[PDB]
Amino acid sequence: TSTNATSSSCATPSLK
Amino acid sequence: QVAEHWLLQPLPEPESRYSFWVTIVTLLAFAARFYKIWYPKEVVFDEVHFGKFASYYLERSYFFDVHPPFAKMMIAFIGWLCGYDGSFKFDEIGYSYETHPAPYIAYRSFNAILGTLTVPIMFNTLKELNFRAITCAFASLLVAIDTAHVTETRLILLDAILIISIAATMYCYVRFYKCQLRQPFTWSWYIWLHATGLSLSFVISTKYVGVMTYSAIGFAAVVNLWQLLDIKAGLSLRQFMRHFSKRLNGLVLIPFVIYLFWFWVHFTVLNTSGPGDAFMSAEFQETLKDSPLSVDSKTVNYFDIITIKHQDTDAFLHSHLARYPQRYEDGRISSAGQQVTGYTHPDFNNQWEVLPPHGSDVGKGQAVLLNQHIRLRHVATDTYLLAHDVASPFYPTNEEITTVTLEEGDGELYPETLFAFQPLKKSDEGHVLKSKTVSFRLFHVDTSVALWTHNDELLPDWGFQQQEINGNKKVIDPSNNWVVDEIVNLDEVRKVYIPKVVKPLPFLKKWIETQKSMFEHNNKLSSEHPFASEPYSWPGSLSGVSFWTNGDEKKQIYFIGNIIGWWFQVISLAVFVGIIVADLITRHRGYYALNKMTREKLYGPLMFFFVSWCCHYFPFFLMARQKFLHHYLPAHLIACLFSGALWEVIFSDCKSLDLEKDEDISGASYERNPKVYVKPYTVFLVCVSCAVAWFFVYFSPLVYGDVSLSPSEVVSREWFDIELNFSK
Amino acid sequence: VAEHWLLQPLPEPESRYSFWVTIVTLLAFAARFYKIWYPKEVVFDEVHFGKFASYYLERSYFFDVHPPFAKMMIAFIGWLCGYDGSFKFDEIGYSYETHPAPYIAYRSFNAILGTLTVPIMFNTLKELNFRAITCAFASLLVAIDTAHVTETRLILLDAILIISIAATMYCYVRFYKCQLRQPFTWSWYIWLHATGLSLSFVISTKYVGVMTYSAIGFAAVVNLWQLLDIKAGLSLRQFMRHFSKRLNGLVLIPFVIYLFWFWVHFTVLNTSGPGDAFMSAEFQETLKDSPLSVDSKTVNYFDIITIKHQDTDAFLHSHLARYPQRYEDGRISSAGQQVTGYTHPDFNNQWEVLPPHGSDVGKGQAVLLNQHIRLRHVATDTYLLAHDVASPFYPTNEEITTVTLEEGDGELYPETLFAFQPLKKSDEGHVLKSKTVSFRLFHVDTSVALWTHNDELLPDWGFQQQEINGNKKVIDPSNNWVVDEIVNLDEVRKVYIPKVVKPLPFLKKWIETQKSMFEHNNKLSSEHPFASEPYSWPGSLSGVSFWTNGDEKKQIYFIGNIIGWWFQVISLAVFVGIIVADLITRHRGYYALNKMTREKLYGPLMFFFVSWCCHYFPFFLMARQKFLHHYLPAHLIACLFSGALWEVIFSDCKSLDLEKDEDISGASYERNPKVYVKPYTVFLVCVSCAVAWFFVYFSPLVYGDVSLSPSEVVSREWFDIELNFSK
Repeated sequence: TSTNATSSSCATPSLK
Repeated sequence: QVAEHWLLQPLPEPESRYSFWVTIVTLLAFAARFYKIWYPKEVVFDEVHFGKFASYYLERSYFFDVHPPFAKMMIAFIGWLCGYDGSFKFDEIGYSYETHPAPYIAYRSFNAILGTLTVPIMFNTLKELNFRAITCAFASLLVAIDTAHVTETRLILLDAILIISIAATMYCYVRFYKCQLRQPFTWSWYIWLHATGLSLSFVISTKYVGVMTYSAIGFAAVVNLWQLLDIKAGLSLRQFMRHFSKRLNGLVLIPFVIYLFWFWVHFTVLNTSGPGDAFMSAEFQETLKDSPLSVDSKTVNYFDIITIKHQDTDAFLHSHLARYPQRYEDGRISSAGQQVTGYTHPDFNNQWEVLPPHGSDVGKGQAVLLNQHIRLRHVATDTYLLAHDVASPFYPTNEEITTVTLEEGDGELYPETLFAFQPLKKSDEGHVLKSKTVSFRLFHVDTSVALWTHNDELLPDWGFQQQEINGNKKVIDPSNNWVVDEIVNLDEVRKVYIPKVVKPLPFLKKWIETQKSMFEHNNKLSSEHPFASEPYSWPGSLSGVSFWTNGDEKKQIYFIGNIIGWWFQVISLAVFVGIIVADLITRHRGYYALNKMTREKLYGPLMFFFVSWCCHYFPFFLMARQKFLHHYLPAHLIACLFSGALWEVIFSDCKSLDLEKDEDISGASYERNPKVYVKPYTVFLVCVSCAVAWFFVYFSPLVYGDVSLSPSEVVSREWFDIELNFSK
Repeated sequence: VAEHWLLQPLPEPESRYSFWVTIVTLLAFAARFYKIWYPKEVVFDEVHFGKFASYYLERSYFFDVHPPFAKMMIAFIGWLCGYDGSFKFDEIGYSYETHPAPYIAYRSFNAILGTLTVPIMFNTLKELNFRAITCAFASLLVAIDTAHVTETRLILLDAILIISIAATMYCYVRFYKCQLRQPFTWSWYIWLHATGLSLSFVISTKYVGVMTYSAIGFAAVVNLWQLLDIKAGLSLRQFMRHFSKRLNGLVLIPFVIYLFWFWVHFTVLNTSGPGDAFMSAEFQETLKDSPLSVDSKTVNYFDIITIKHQDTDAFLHSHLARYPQRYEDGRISSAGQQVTGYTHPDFNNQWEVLPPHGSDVGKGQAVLLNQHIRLRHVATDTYLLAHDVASPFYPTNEEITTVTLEEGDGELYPETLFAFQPLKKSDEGHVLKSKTVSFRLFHVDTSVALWTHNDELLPDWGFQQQEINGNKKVIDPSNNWVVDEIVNLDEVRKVYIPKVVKPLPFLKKWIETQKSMFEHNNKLSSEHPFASEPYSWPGSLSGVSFWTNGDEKKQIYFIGNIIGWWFQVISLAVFVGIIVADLITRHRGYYALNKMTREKLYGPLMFFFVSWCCHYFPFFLMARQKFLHHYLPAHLIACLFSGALWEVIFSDCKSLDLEKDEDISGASYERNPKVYVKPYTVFLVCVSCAVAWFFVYFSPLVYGDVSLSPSEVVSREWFDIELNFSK
């Protein structure tokens, strides 16, 4: 699958 | 007192000029935030969190996040006003609000209102600091059309509530300070003191970074208490202690009670067991009722007759004596096997018996565990569920789901009858399966597919317009989720529910426990987000954050500051430090370059904003959690105020009347109304405003995500560690 | 600042100072030289600094994170003893009897420096016009501190650091008194350059010496600020003369002396050694071959090589197994041949280095860094390839595979082009050598570097081997590889081959080593059991195990004199209370304190308080590993401070008139405030007896020379002090 740049546009963590 | 003569002046312009400019900049701020507010029709960035925390409020389930409850309760309150039930969970970025109608336009509109209302508060802060109407307009414009402030304040984020509460705190404190200079202990003095405290409470009740706003106002309040302690202020120690005790009450004690009030509301609303339980003690969990789903949840045993329901379409796993057509409409060959379909009404053809694998020692009344091999027997046709290497009616890549006779399924086709209730999380493997509470994928063991269904297209007349059931090769897809709805053959002993007896606890004990857990989890949580940024990069806006991407349309939302604007802000800060150092050096040489009124502007409002900016910037060099550009966002509101102010001060007649005499000496003559060079000042502000507006328009496709950019247009916007999607 | 106080004659005859300095120096000598031959084994960081002394004597290049001066001083004692550097100090507990290093001479050198610190501290307070008993007491707090004693009797850098800090404080006080009396005298120049010299030794020992530069720099700026005032009566030309001379004496000359120690270091260390792995190939070309053996074999075209990852020790490996047509997340692979990281040497680790198609480059020509190459896997007869297919675990990184010779000589030729990319741009075009030259295995077409990790292993289809992928973050230090072996090496190339030493300019050599020093120092973020945070240091709440003998149940434990340390914490708190009370009372028009008491408080005491702040608070901003010994510079200043503070408390501090500010020009004030010597001496004796009692009680753990019963061990365990043999 095409690599793609940047990232998956993630959220930030919420504890465990 | 600090800037007493400057701040007690009448306004430099008629009120009609202020009313004109505040209206224009508020209309620009409104237009920038409400532009295409319905799009993207998808969950963006941290909408995955705050949206969820809201819903959980509507369902009354107990959660736990590292942030105080106030801003999440304000978001949930908009949902409550819309009659939203909390059904939609915002689980991932890109989830369609069209599938499950969450009042996302109302949530985004609430934030867009708060972001818009920040602008006139900023304007009125400088108006009350006696700056010109154009200066107030310009400083507020730098926030009205900043790309980062716009992007954040149109999405379902906490930062709209934070930023307006910080702006309100600065404004209320300036109003309080003017009342303090005119006449202390007036009714207006009490109103503005308690309004500063109330706004400070909303800041810390939104995010713990709000301690920086307490530090900024606390420093200014201590500096003013220090001036009131001076003898040359004729303040009898009793009058000083009256100032101290009233400020302690208004700025610390009352805000702390309001902070505790939001936790009291939070624990009163969240009275049912939920995803937060794992973070709390058993004694805290004893204060929570059982979830409505857990009350009706029954352990699923082998030889239980169950109904299996799809989470997204509400359809039951269903089968009947009708058969797949020997060829589908596209000419592919089916098995001509028995149909398995999704049916939205409860009937006898929804009934499946859970059987153990052949040759297992597992008897009647033993619990089914997640990820164990099972067989499903359709009760009405006496056939085993089967999946095989035959393509499904609508999806050529997915498998047809059928049923086989008991004799054939106990013979050669035995492997093709093996399913598992695969858990959504690997942590949940080997847990007991329960009705209504445990979601799973119905996983086929041999071909490694998950059972799936959809409601965008229904089977033709030969499939009775029922939903297709197929074997999806994308096993991890959240649309492959099922639940056991009912256990039809449940024994009378297993029917009896014993309600948990809710045990009460001391609000303060409940609050202390939750607060310790909040600080412990905030200090831990170690990861490396492909978007974390260090404090040194923020004033330059050298990197940003991807908020959303659509692969098919090549569209994206990217969080970044208005580089031209943030850089004006920086260059200012440097010029002001240069002015203060030059004033200090020249005075130490007996050379008094600056007029008294220019110094009252520099060491009063400009120093207040400079120290307030320092409080919102430098403490981040002493922290170590994950830090993302949003914080320079609060400090940027403050530094925009500062920039407008310092540049107005510069374009003024700053010269002392006599360079050999200190105009600060009592009885010295000084110019009370320094002339502003309005013509060159207005041209300068228009040039900077046009450059900031040009940048905002140039980046508007990345603020709104509403325009597809060609790869060359994407690459033309890579200005620094700015990595954008679709540059290739 | 404190002009009238510091220009007074000494409060006592010189014979009293000479008596007390002699007594406290003899106590310091006795405490450091007690059983200096014991243990007859390598202790704690003697494993590092003894080893570095050996490498200086052998002239073998090493690389460490600390400047060279203090290690060269240790090595210089070995050189004076005729020691050859044979003993390596490899582990704690190694006997000095089997391989005789001059360990008694090294320990004695540190014990001399630790002893000489005490009279410098004494004379610092003497020059600040404090009484002889005050000077004695402050110096006694360092003479019989358990941490200062333990560190200054072992082969450690801290003896050289602490004496250089003490000398810096003393020289600056002497300079400041010369500045108050008569600036630009010969004595003023001597003390200015002596302060600079001592500051140079501080930063040339450890980078924490920047805190001593900050302390002296602050005091020098405060005094330059007073000289800039129009009331000082100086012309701008006279001020600029002060500025330029202080800049020269406190910055420029110390920086030249700092560079001089690196020049000596590179002149002494002229042979290849364990430091080579931290430096560029261009730096390594400045080093002679060791008189021993070097495996730095030149890699030639058509050599068969093994390529090893630096962080995971895995070899670049390939075999006939193929990537699955889809990964577990549903992404499509090439279904190409697998390239993996394998930790064991085998035939599938063998790659032939081939030149690009159509190159005139023949067998036996050296491969140069950053030249295009191809890698042929010897076992499968396939070319290494990277392409725009995502890797198994990292969607942003490229899958690394192999292609047939026919396809790789056809359309896929660009995708078979790699380079041994140097870590430094200065090293481009140098000859590639096995074991010594680190590189990134860079793919030319897609601009990725080959990378591997060991936190997650490939599933059963990849045999639980490490993933090899094309990392887009090319500059990442985890992308580093080395050629480990040349499998097809000719018999002539196996025997030793000489090396033409190439010269490098000193400043280039120094800049490279300095960058490597800061980069490696910032990477010291592992967890260590004895690591401690700045908040625990002033309380001495935890310590460090330095040595243990299991058979004799004996141990050395590094901890502060807790009675002495708290007494200093109380002293710091009392002073802050006094300053806050003075500021509040003055703001009310109440002038409680005499002018001379204020000159002591806002002069020497404030100078030591700010100097302590400079050696303590910056550690809260440091995210690297930290340890209790980092507080010894601050404790040293806190000893001077506490002695001085309690003399002030036991002085007649009262103003003559509580309604009049004695700081106003022409106000009458008491010039010679009476010290209440009797109660002050009783107080100092009581505190000295308590500190001495603690030192005696902990002496078995300072010296390691007495076996303690488990109940006696447990009786010394309090707070987070964990001792060996408590069971």
